[PDB]
Amino acid sequence: KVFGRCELAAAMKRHGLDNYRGYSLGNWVCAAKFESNFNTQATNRNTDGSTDYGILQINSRWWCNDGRTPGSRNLCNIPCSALLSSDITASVNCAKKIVSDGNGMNAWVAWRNRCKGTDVQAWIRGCRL
Ligand SMILES: [Cl-]
Ligand code: NA
Repeated sequence: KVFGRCELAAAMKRHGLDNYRGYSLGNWVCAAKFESNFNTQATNRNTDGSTDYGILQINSRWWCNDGRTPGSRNLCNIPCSALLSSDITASVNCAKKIVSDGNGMNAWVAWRNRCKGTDVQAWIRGCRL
């Protein structure tokens, strides 16, 4: 599913992302835009053999099981395919675990390079929230 910007904002807000660990809604929408272009079905393979999955591009090295990342962990306790669903619940739940792990949203490379220190509120502007 390819989300609308406001549609996703509303979805994330409902799932308890707004201000989660201090990160305003705009940060999550920004991260999603640049990680996956709001596409739940986005996948990207990394040099190390791991794969990133879904709207927030969560990585199979630590967070989910895809059966093909030797010596990886499954800290979210889910198959990586569950991160590709039209229902963002699994991705949200897992992102909450990642952002609580000490490094905040810095775990998302696109957030750090393209959202951090920017006017992220702009990503939810005009939305009925
Ligand atoms: Cl933080
Ligand atoms: Na894994």
